[PDB]
Amino acid sequence: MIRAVFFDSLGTLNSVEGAAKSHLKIMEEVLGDYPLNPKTLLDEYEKLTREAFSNYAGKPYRPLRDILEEVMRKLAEKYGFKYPENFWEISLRMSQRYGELYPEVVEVLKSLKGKYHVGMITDSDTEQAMAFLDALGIKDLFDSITTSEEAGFFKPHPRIFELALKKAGVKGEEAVYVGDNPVKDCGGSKNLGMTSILLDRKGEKREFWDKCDFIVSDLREVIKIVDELN
Ligand SMILES: [Ca+2]
Repeated sequence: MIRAVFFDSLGTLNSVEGAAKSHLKIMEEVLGDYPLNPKTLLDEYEKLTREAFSNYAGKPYRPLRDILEEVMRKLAEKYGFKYPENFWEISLRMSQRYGELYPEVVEVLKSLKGKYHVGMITDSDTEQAMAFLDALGIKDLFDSITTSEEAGFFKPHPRIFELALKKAGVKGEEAVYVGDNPVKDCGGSKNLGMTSILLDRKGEKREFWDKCDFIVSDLREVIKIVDELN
């Protein structure tokens, strides 16, 4: 039977509008009066980080802090503004203020607690994952929190999923993983025998729906799927 439900963090529990608002505010404080459009800086930042996240997929862990600092250091020299030494601190403060849970997150996490093991599996650094959970107020709704820093590898490396299963004491066959990246999340969890659920809220990933066991537009559907399986 399904005895554990694991969730991805960024893009699965926090709202896209809140993330965009937060990140724009980040670049606004990094720039200040500098004659650079903060929206343009953000777009270029997201460009470079998307390439970096792709290059490290499934590979040994490197601190995300270093990866993101590296990107911002390149951007500061390209455009001529002063590198923000407190970029990590600015990013946390803006995410804490403007970050936002999807409306159903607490309901779903509440409904699953007690009945199942509720865990998180994220590529973020451990201190970053805890700040994410603390800022949004959902830290105590998880029985386990597993990060790439602990496992030593980024998704979809099987080690990060294996560690989360070990923490829960359940077999991959007894676990579900919910995420929004078809290859990193659904593909990775499948290698451990886990049941994969893709979260496609805006229906933008039809091309990848064959890679996943289930596709949902709302986390409240996860409850139906687990019951349907047991
Ligand atoms: Ca994600």
